[PDB]
Amino acid sequence: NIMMTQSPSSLAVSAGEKVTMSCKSSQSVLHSSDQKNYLAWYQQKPGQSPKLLIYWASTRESGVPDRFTGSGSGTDFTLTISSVQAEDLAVYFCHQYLSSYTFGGGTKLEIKRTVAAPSVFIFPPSDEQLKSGTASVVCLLNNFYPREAKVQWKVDNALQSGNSQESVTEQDSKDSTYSLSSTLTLSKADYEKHKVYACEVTHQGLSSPVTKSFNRGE
Amino acid sequence: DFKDELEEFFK
Amino acid sequence: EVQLQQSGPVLVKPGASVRMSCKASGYTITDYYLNWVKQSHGKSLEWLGVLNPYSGGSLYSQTFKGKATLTVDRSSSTAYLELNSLTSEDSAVYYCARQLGRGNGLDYWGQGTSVTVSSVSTKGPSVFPLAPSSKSTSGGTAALGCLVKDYFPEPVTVSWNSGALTSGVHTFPAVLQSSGLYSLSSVVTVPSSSLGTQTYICNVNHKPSNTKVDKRVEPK
Repeated sequence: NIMMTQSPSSLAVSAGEKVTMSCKSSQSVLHSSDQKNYLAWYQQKPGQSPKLLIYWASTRESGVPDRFTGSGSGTDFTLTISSVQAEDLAVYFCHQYLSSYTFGGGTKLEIKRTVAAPSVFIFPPSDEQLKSGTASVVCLLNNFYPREAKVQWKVDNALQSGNSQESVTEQDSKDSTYSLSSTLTLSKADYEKHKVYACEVTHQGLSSPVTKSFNRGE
Repeated sequence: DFKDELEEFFK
Repeated sequence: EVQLQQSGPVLVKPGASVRMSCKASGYTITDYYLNWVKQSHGKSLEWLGVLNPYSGGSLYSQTFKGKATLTVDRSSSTAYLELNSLTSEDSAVYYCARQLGRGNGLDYWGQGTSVTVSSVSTKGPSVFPLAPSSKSTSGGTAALGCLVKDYFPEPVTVSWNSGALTSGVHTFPAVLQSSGLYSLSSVVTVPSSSLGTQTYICNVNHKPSNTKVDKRVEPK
């Protein structure tokens, strides 16, 4: 097969910057009968299907903004985004269709923006869940940047380990932030043994950790 | 080869 | 407008077969070829082959010849992909994507069908409110949500107010629990001032378990 290699694997820029990304084919993708490079670029935004940007290496698909330009020939191709917008975060793939179709491994374009501290919220377990024997306590860190954040759970000031899980969102296409959810899971029996349930949040936009807590049963 | 197969398929 | 509507997510056991569908609307299905492309994870795409919906004939990647079978029902504007002898390396999202002709790109992609191949049986989630309180408010805003706990396989889909509430929603990536079951949360930030006049319902769908739950989320 024709192997497609993209570089870099990811990059991060501020809105308004120019980015270039590379796509190299292991052999020519030149289609002889029309002298077209059968090379396409796609944009795949988080949770979406790929969208066709460019075909024939340099022809923009209808509706594609002018800021996306494909170039190259032979085995070396480039996608340029002349002035990146916050909504351009996506994985960009190249594709050859001269021979059995193959794709590159993608370049993930991330957006840089100013520091934003998280807005922190905590949720006690629902009464419905408690009736079933388990207590899930949720801590939400909303709309922060950069993505690095730390959550520590404390139960009457005792640091918890081993009983939580968290995940972070993809970056937001409008404000370039992240959000994070952490769940502390206890048995109902253990949950009812303590009063203060707290999540302590560390982030670059906070000079000291922020604690959000509730007192069980109140 | 496969490129030839694609040409014939799209004819 | 053009649409490629693919069938929903499925769980199947190793060794079994699966068939999924891709329904074209907004255009004449026989006017475009139809490709199928696997996405095993966010940085990987792999072509299976291409169908000519007019004739019914197909051209398959050597990788998938005899593994995949492409068919079409023109009367209902619907194409099908069947995969046999499934293994756990076959778990992926499978996209249908139309292509006008030889020299064209794949100009419109369906939303994908998630196939999980696993010996683990389906489990439907419990849905619990994340109720707005004095400890989920920031400067006139309240956060509220739903916790979708203990399901298998992915995906769960969550909407709010049947899709009328999208601003401010964060539906988090699921986490894999030590049990092998997933859990996820979906939250939204809303005005604290209108918690008494607005109604917030999270609509949770987990197709492999036939779960379709609407949960009202109220203060307390």
